Amino acid sequence: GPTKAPTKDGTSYKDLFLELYGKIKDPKNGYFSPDEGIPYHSIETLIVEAPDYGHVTTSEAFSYYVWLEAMYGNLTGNWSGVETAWKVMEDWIIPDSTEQPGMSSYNPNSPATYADEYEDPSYYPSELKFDTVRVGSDPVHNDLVSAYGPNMYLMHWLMDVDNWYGFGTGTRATFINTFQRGEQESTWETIPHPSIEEFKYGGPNGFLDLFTKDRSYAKQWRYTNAPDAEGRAIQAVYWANKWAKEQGKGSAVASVVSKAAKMGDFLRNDMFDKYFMKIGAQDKTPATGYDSAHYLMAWYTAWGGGIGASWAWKIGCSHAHFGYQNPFQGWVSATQSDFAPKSSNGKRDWTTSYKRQLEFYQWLQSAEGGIAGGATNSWNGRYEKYPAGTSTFYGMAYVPHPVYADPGSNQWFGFQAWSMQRVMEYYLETGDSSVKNLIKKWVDWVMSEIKLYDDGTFAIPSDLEWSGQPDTWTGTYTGNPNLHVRVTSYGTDLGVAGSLANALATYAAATERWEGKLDTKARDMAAELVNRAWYNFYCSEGKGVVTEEARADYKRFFEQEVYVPAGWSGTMPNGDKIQPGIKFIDIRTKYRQDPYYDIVYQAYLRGEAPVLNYHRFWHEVDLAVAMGVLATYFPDMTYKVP
Ligand SMILES: OC[C@H]1O[C@@H](O[C@H]2[C@H](O)[C@@H](O)[C@H](O[C@H]3[C@H](O)[C@@H](O)[C@H](O[C@H]4[C@H](O)[C@@H](O)[C@H](O[C@H]5[C@H](O)[C@@H](O)[C@H](O[C@H]6[C@H](O)[C@@H](O)[C@H](O)O[C@@H]6CO)O[C@@H]5CO)O[C@@H]4CO)O[C@@H]3CO)O[C@@H]2CO)[C@H](O)[C@@H](O)[C@@H]1O
Repeated sequence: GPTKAPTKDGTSYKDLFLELYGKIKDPKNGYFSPDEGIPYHSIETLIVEAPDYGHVTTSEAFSYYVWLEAMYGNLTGNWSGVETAWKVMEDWIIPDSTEQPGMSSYNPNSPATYADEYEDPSYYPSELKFDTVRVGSDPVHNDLVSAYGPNMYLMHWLMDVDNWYGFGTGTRATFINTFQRGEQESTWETIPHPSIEEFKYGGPNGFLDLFTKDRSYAKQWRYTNAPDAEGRAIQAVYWANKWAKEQGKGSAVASVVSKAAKMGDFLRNDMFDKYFMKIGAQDKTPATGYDSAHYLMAWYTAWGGGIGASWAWKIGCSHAHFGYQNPFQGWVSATQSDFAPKSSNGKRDWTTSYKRQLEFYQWLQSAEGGIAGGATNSWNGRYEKYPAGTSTFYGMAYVPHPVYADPGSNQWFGFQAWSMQRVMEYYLETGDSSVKNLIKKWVDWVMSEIKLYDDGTFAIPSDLEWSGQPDTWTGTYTGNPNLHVRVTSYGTDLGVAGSLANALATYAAATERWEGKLDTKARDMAAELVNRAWYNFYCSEGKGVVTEEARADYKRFFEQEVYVPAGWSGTMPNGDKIQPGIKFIDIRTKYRQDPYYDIVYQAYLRGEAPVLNYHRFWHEVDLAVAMGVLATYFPDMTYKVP
């Protein structure tokens, strides 16, 4: 576990970042795959939260990988890493032409076939309804195609890097997916499956009839993006471009800038209702134009087609979470010459989008200052009428916990830092005035909740509890006196601490550039967080920083039942039997050979939470980048033991 950093007082944040960078990139540490250089979720394999295995990769991890190299370039002058990062990304996690066969057959007038979402995984599979549901049109596909070709240039969210699930050939990296079955399907209640479905495993129809009930079943591929990964990546490329041109080295990143621009154009797919229904309809009214556009970054876009015969479909998402917005990236593609969309309409849509997102944050801001969850255009996932007294935002209903309820998707304080960091960069770069009150109220709140201790430790909010509703959006912030957030627990999360330090340093930099004076308190708090995360969680084996966490939730390894429909039967690539009655561990039987299996299992027997040490990729990067931000805007600042 953790031991104190030996670091000398007066070490520059530049030098600290260079130390952490070195450790993240050292092949002996094992942050990246040995064969292809893909960044794993974490060094440890036994870990369950969003991904359910440590040696998956996620598009998230890649976005952080790009961010890290951007900062490296800034501090160092060597830009090759940014190119390498983006190469690995397109070689592996972006589906190429050969992996989206006959996407060319996609029809904008009939994007997809409607299906309900339900409040429990037991209700699934969900029935596809070519019957009685007319679906809206896709107003974006044509001008995307016209600029780019038939294919989708987005990152699929999840990939099994060393094929630990077995769905793939030999040891190759394989697209996989998990979440399918509505709001009550946590990480613990899923059935992992390949994205390219060849019936090679599972039941007779592979895994399909587990999730979506069709009249007939055929071999198909499907993908899902998590747009916050794309936002982060393009955001990183903006900085890579800016910093590189300052050095007279813009040519080293021009191709990546171009790819990032394209990527940004495609994120437009994330702006529409799941089935292109009218925003605010409270009904399954198909939409014709941009009437289906909420103009926010929804939870996903997903698309697929047949492997055999050629056909295709695409969905947006009706659900929107504040934690997924990126008004900064929005603003980059809307206004910045080098990131101008090739499409004829992208610049205009993005211009609408970023402003629209900036209003979202404002609408969601509780009376205390933290940002509430979000909003939906399809109540209970089936476009029902909104309950009486439901406050709205351009027609969408307020939801405290968009998409997931176990745990509620806005319980995690991490989103506050992640999401408002972007708003800070936006204020840094525009001096936009309309956003000043949002930012200050949020900073005030966060400053009131950070705990510093005289022994040099720290604590930050971990879990949030929400009550009430925002007032209905009128174009203007009311103060939401009846929307409340309460911090219910605190911890020592290293990525979240890095992320929040970034936000405070960036904000501080922004007050210097645009306001009467530098916000000295925000700047100093950024430095405290970084000092304390590094001093207190240093890894003496040289792997960077390292967490120590009681994972009570790990009892679900052995206690959680995974719904399988009665009568359904099938097998994982290693024989593990998929049938009604199974627990998490039953379909992930290889876990028993994990170095940390004994430890978590013995803690199960004795009825106690096991204690884990984790080096997550993104924890290390969020901390490193925070250091790099201090190095960039406050180059005289200098580490000291806290
Ligand atoms: O016409 C010719 C042939 O057509 C066939 O019929 C087609 C039909 O035309 C077409 O409409 C249909 O497409 C549907 C698919 O069947 C179905 O798979 C798809 O389901 C979606 C589902 O609606 C959606 O909610 C779900 O989203 C998941 C997502 O996959 C998952 O990745 C995501 O996880 C996120 C985590 O929550 C988050 O924490 C993490 O950070 O990021 C992740 C997001 O990146 O969670 C979401 C939900 O929360 O995805 C699935 C797809 O994966 O819906 C389509 C339309 O309804 O396909 C049919 C074929 O199957 C006929 O079969 C044939 O006869 C004809 O010849």
